[PDB]
Amino acid sequence: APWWKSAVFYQVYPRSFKDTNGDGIGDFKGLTEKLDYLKGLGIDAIWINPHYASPNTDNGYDISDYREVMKEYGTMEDFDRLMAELKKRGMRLMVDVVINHSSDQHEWFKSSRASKDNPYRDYYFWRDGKDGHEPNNYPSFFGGSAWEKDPVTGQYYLHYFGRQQPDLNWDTPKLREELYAMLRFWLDKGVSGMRFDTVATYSKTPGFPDLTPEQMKNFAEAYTQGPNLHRYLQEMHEKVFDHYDAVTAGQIFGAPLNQVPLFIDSRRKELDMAFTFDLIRYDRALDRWHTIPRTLADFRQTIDKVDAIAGEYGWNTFFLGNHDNPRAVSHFGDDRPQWREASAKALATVTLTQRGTPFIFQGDELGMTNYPFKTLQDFDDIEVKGFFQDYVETGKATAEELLTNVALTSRNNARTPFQWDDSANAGFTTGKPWLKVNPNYTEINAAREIGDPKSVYSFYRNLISIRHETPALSTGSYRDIDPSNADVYAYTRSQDGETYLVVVNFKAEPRSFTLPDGMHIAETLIESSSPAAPAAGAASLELQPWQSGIYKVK
Ligand SMILES: [Ca+2]
Repeated sequence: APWWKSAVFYQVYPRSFKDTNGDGIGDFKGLTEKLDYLKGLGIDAIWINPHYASPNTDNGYDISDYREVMKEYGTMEDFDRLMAELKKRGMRLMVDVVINHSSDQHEWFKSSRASKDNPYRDYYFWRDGKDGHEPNNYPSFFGGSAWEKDPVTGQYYLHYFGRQQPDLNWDTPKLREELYAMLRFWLDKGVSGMRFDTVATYSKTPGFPDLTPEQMKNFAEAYTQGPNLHRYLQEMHEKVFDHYDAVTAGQIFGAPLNQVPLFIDSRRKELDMAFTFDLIRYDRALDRWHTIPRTLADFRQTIDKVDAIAGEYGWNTFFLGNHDNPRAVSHFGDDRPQWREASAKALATVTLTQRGTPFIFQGDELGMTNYPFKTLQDFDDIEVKGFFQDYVETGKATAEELLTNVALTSRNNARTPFQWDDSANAGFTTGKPWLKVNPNYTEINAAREIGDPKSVYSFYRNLISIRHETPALSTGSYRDIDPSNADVYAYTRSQDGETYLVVVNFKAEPRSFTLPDGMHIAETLIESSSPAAPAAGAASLELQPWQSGIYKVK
């Protein structure tokens, strides 16, 4: 097993992690000076969100130069220092790779758009409109049509995401070669990993025919069905990742779960592991903003299916939070004062005992919660603006209805400044933060929790150590004890004759758990919200509200 199967990752959204110069935006020197903190927590590797030159219409995901560092984060020297300081700590760096699209301010697009006949025309998708409208009926994730007309040439360009995020043309060999050289630029600097943003949408459908009514309903899935997708991913592995020791992780958004093995089966020489969307969006509607009621049964059944697509040769990541989703404890736990800490601990136990490489999203180790928006403009984000364009301006929904749902689902919930201490703006900045800090920072902050052995932080820290010292908890088999149970999440992890039992009550009421026949408790490794460990030999557990536990069984 390669190092990454037993690693615990931490995701840093540098823009909201640590500001060191008072401009209100997190930067590299902030991250670097917090490495001791991350090492102390027990982190093996960090994935950072995009760190490249960008106009920031999508906070890093609209890249205007792949070979320069974003001005807000620092200089190339700062990046070099970050890597050096990670390596001194024995820690690895995974960077975000955004090559489905570039900023419209990238010099390639500026050149491409300039005329119909120039050497950069085919680095993007340019097409005549049809019948006085767009080339076809493709919608954008960020509002309106995915085609944007350019008065310079009178043709439309393709953008699945923002209008200022034109899609790169993977059908053009010279463009593919540019991407590979660019990736070598960073890999030559020693980065240890790459995460590929929307890796499944690289291939476009020949001829751009209209989406059928059915496909229009789930266009996200349709955009992942490009017929040259795996050809391209395989070429990239051959031309790039074969020549380095870096680990690769694809964000496979939109793709049906049964296709995931095509990305991660090691024999296929594409990616090493998968970020899948099934679990994190298990309670999201197809419109991507409405919530849908779900139970623990739905939660655990999704995990089981996702675990199954890995098989002997594939590998999954596991995460309950990221920069594109609401806060873990609010989303999956219960963020009310009486249950925030208890449920946050419970989800920690889950995260660090799943099969796959766990990714901890910044702030979740403190039990940070969703933000208490009012209306606009606490919601300033290109995605929400698109929801407004598609659903409110069109009369399909009111602003209150949109805001009611996006209060619960907006990715802005996960982008509020990390809560370091109880000083002004939670010690995140000495100025005014680009996004308001959650007022609960006075209670939920790192300085308070690091000194408290009962804290969510301390629990995550203890779990990370337990996972590090217990091979079965990383690479062991996974078996769900009862996929139909909507109250208590219970499963085993097993390897080399050693079996561990994980038991997590998802209700705020007492519950019981009968171990499967033949199985008894041998040792209790850890528990949360439990006044006392079970007796050695127990065939049953009595669970306090939101109790979690890890036990070795006999
Ligand atoms: Ca700054």
